[PDB]
Amino acid sequence: HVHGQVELNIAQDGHDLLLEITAPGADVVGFEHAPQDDAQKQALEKALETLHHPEKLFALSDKAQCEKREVLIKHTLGGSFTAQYQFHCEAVDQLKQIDTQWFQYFPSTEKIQANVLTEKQQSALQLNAKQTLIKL
Ligand SMILES: [Zn+2]
Ligand SMILES: [Zn+2]
Ligand SMILES: [Zn+2]
Repeated sequence: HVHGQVELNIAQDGHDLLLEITAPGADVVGFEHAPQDDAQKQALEKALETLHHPEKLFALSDKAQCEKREVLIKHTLGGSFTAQYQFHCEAVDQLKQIDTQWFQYFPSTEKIQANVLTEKQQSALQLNAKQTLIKL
């Protein structure tokens, strides 16, 4: 649990695209404590509302016909967020890459450690706000 670091595990199995996020609360909300005031209350609500749009946090090509099947959000109060997302991509052959928008929604994240398991290969890469491409 390192502030500014986010864990990203992507699994691709047939039409199943599963992405899991482990993010410190400092990255997602801007602080890991109980909301002191209304500003912080809004920060938390904005975050939680953002976390249920993995289709905004991960740019999936329309051609891949990716539909959201699962949105799980776990907040543990330090403080941590786990999000687990499942897409069913009816043209998964056309999902060449994912362009993560994480750094745009949560700019206090500096690096994501991405693990990508597909039918063909495991691969790792470190992402930043400028290098957001994941190849499948
Ligand atoms: Zn929403
Ligand atoms: Zn912490
Ligand atoms: Zn299918």
